[PDB]
Amino acid sequence: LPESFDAREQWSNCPTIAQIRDQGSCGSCWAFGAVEAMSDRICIHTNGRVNVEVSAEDLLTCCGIQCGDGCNGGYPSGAWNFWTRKGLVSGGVYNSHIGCLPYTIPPCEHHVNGARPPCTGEGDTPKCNKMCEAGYSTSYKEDKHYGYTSYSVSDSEKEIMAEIYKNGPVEGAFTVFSDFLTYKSGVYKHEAGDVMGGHAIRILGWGIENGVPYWLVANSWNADWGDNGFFKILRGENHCGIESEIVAGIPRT
Amino acid sequence: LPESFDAREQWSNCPTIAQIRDQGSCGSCWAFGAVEAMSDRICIHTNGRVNVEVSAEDLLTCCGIQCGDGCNGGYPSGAWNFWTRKGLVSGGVYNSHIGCLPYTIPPCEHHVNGARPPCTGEGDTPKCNKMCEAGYSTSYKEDKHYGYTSYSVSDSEKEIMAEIYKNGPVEGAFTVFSDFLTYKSGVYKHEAGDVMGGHAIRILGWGIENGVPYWLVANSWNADWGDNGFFKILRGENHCGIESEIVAGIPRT
Ligand SMILES: *CC(=O)[C@H](COCc1ccccc1)NC(=O)[C@H](CCCNC(N)=[NH2+])NC(=O)OCc1ccccc1
Ligand SMILES: *CC(=O)[C@H](COCc1ccccc1)NC(=O)[C@H](CCCNC(N)=[NH2+])NC(=O)OCc1ccccc1
Repeated sequence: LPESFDAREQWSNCPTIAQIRDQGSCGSCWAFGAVEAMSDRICIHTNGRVNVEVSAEDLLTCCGIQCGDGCNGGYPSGAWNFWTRKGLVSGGVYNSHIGCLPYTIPPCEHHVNGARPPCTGEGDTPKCNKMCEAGYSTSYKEDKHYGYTSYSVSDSEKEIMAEIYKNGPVEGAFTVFSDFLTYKSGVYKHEAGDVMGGHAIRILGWGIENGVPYWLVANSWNADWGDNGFFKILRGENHCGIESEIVAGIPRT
Repeated sequence: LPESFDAREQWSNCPTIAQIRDQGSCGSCWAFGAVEAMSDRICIHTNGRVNVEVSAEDLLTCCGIQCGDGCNGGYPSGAWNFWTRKGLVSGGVYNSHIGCLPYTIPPCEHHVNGARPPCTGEGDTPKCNKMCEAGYSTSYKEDKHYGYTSYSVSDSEKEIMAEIYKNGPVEGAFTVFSDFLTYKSGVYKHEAGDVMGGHAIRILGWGIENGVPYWLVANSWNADWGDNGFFKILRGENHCGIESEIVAGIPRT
């Protein structure tokens, strides 16, 4: 395996891999890490022939109990199951008017200062509409993209690397301590601070920095948080659980 | 030639065809009608394989003199000319963080009573930065998408219909009178009001409603104007000059 890897270089033709989204004032990080990785993998496994932003809105609103409780929290693995069973329609970002069900919860400032309003708690989850937005080419059912398999990847650093290498970005989850909230650059190594919660994300490569091994990770807190929306976190040590809850899945293409 | 046609239904796999953008408080309508139609055509010409949002940002800031004066107004055929000579990078809607160069001018209310700020028009043109956004997969030069030809289409209803039918949506322009500002639905036919100015739009279809033949047009004034951002305008009589300034082009393989 390569000593360094970045899915963005590897499948440069696949623009979703480089995209950072914004979950907004809703606790749907479990949904974002999934549809972000599903988008990447649909493109990767069709060698580029299909490039669709899979809709965070559909997953968040229509998954229901197997996924958790919407904007209050949820379970990554229930998202990948849902996709293999009931699939997910396309959907761009907020006010993009791209695809069937663009996300409806507006961008906000995550533990930073900027132009947009500060994020607040967790707005009620939107209702499941099985209807695409006015304008859109095809019907909601027609627009569904399905998965063929979903699986958990075991806590093995080599297996997770191989899985990213072969098949594209994965979803993961780790424990957030307060000192993460103000990450700017470098390799994050928890030192101080209280427990905040569990946070699901997209892992899209690895590397070394000044001899510290890390995972390259896309957060769902917009591009002005962290290092342009991305962060680096110690790899090889089950640091904050980052190697404990990996899940992925292969598209039906 | 059928008695109706919607590029949205013919090329259901090209989601840009159904997408409404917002030009914001910038007179860049000349650029929007262009890059919307070029995005469409890249998808139609590749059969779905290349599915990018062409940047209104790259065209607006970088074209320079032959397009006109950026946010002050411009010339559609210059746009299509610059596309074939220099090409144009990908670039999503505001805050979409998708593609090389997303749009940097925020959305606003175009003569409607909604929640976003009113457009104050004005707009100073941004500078041309030969550089993608931080996070993007490829370089600015490497991201360029090139036109093979650009051409005008003559004032002939049938030719214009045949051009849309074969090759996809086109850019047009027409004289805007103040009674257009409050269109909601049905086929537009000017009746009263003063002249406001020239307006460049994307034409993507045609049909007949209640005996009246129309063009189906995408405006760049967001989805809350008109009929979900679209509008129909009397066809077959050069109405408001709608059949006089049709410009299009073919993308390079
Ligand atoms: C990440 C996200 O949006 C929500 C809430 O975020 C809390 C938070 C996270 C980071 C920093 C500050 C605050 N979190 C969840 O959806 C988590 C993600 C996955 C956690 N992993 C496991 N194994 N549960 N899921 C979660 O909290 O499930 C519990 C729950 C479900 C339903 C309702 C309440 C709680
Ligand atoms: C449409 C666009 O945003 C601007 C401003 O339009 C003003 C307006 C339109 C409708 C309703 C209210 C206000 N217009 C243009 O960019 C036009 C489009 C081209 C159509 N006709 C032309 N003339 N061939 N271009 C334009 O106005 O060129 C003139 C100009 C160029 C440079 C500087 C000033 C004016």
